[PDB]
Amino acid sequence: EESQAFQRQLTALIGYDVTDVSNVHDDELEFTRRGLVTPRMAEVASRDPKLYAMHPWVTSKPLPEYLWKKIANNCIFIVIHRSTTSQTIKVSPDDTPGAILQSFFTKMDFVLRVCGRDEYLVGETPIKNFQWVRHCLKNGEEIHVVLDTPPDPALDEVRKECDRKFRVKIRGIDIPVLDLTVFVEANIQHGQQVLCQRRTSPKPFTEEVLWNVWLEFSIKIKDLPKGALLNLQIYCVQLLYYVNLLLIDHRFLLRRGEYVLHMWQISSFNADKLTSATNPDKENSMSISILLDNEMPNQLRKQLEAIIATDPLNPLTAEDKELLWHFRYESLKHPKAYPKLFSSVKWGQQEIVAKTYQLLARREVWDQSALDVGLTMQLLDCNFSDENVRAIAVQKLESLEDDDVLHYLLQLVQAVKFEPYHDSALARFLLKRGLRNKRIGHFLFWFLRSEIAQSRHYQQRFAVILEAYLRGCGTAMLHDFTQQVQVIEMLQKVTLDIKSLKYDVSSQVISQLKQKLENLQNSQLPESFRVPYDPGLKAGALAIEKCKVMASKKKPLWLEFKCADPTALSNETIGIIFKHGDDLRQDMLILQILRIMESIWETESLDLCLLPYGCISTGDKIGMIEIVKDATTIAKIQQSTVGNAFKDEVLNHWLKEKSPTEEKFQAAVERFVYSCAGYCVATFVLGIGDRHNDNIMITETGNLFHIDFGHIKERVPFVLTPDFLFVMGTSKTSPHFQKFQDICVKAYLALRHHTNLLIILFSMMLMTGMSKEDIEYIRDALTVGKNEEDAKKYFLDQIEVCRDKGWTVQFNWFLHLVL
Ligand SMILES: Cc1nc(Nc2cnccn2)cc(-c2c(Nc3cc[nH]n3)nc3cccnn23)n1
Repeated sequence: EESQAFQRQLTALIGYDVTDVSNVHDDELEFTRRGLVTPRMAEVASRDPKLYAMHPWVTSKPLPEYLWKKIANNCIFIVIHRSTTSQTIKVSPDDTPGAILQSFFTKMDFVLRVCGRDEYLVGETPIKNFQWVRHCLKNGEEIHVVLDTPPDPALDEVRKECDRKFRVKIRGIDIPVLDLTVFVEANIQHGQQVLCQRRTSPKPFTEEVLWNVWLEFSIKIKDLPKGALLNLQIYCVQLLYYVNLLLIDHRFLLRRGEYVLHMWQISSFNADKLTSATNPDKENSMSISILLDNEMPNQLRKQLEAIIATDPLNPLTAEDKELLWHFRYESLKHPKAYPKLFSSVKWGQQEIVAKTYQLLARREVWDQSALDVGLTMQLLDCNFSDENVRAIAVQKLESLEDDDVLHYLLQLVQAVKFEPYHDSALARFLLKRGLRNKRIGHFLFWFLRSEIAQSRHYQQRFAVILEAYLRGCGTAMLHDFTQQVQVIEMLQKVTLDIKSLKYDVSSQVISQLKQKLENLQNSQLPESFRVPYDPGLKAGALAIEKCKVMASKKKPLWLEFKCADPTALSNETIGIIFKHGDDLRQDMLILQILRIMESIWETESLDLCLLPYGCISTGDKIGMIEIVKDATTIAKIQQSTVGNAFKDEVLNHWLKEKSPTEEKFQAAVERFVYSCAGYCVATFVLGIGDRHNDNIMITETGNLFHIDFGHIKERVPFVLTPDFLFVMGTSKTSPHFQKFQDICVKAYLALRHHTNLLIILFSMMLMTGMSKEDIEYIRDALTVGKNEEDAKKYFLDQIEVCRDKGWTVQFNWFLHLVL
């Protein structure tokens, strides 16, 4: 009654009913639900109530060199507010909020909260190590803080509670609505690698096809490893339908009995092809019926080290694998060899896997090695099905601080798609970290909710994990999630309703939007809600006056909100775009990679001023986008002076008229040089550089930024046009262009220092977000095998290609958009 009503609340928060049993052939999901109770309760019990409530956002990384240059006399200023009075206090970079509050007690307990945000500066951390402080220093802003009472931890209340050979009988296949022939392929898969394959005889493709054939495999029963899949595929030759079945279940028991599995349709490698889930659509999908009733020389060391040295994508030959295995104990001494070593394992052999587990018992070097995320990511991809192998990776992730978890959270959530079982160390890890920290927990919610909303292949698994999180996140957050979900669902209806009503925005359309938003305001739209892409901000009532439908292809919503926090230092509005038509999952993955690149450059004291805008995918081809204020499209700047032909002088003239002083114009040029170089390198490595200038924007303060990363003859490495080069002062070279080339090289080489990581993140992105030939682009782009000097020239060539191409590519883009 009360418990059943709480389940409906969770179902409304999740967007999927976890109690549903219409689409299962076992109890794995229910076993996982029950299995996650312990790790949930264990973290909820162990977390510090006060620190969990205030969720301080901190880093233990050293402050970069450019930020130390912006602080003089070893002194940082903080303006402390209280009701109607505010005072400035000189604070040393090492001062703890506990010690600073004592200064505002002697010079004439409470807590320091950031003005206009749900962000607190508390706990035993020096203020230099608070993220907000670092953010303020980055943009050159004074830190405004308020002295108020700490939030009550009671608000985070949690509600109480055998030598036989393997064989499979193929009975037949049937489709309600389809003179070609058809056959069934049966594979024993372990980590993408096919252990054994058997086919059936081709029969005429009809509404029902029956075989009643025993398919005897070469691999024995005992030789079957845990996490092995029975891949069943239907070829007409082209593949049409696929479905999977774990041969050994979540209880270590061999699979037996009759199975009627509804299969998936086909639109090379894809994460969706690994799924243990069956198609929920019974009425329309193809289904299959089955029956189960059962020390080393100098030369070799040099060869071994060459194998270990190679990139993650370089494939191992039989020779390479046999060498790695034979010398596994020397291979075990190199953490970088681990992925390649565990790919040399014959997993279809009981005695070998046993030796592999005996090998993992001697993890002295691995355990003691400094954490390499790139390496750790490798062991979590589709190439590895073994629980123990994968577990040693998740162990390495344990030492990541909350700051670093946020950097890899999205990819780590997507990495769950590669897990053979619903319950896994990785899932438990994501559960643990999300429950420990409110910020990780906030983004965990949305990332998991995103896939539930649009992935039939993985919604069931992710729903079990989200229910797990929500059952321990506390009433306070549960309330915050409820206000958020209601808002986006309301505004998605408005987004789709307006799009229905040529690319010209008429009078009658703009009126209808204002009408609907006025009707929602007075109705059931909550007074305030957290911004999904920025949980620090609380948005309030809609500023309908400033709301509009933009003159675009997909006709998105331009929505603006008042800040719910009265302590806000400015009367700025929170701007959000709601859009249907772009695949914002792809945008999410690119932007997250962009934020990883910003962290990579920070290690080498660089700030290339990227603007990776906030973006949350909320469903199928729909979601929200942060509005970057005071920004315009490069094409629109060309339109205002020219019309439809391009002039180099336009961009520099635009920056001048948007500048009040020369002092701020010089800052606008320097910001452009850095930000252009930033996107030039990033887009080239990712293979998303060749772009029309409609999808490239700039702010009034000079900051260039790319948008709309969905779905990506003369070609170009990146967009460096004569109007960009005119801002630098070149038509020839300039002190700004010399600075530009100096930044590009230093940035490109800095990324190349993390080659493996970027390759894995890329590889994973294509498998979870969007062939082998598509992945191999990044190897060439990062010039794997070449030295720094040789690589420095390579990118300097790419820059010279853009100057030799000029407007040609952009001109061709312009013609392409006119049919
Ligand atoms: C990050 C960002 N900032 C924006 N800010 C501004 C600010 N002023 C005027 C116009 N746009 C707009 C957009 C944006 C985006 N962003 C994205 C990102 C992904 N898809 N679309 N799409 C459109 C379409 C029409 C107009 N704007 N717009 N994106």
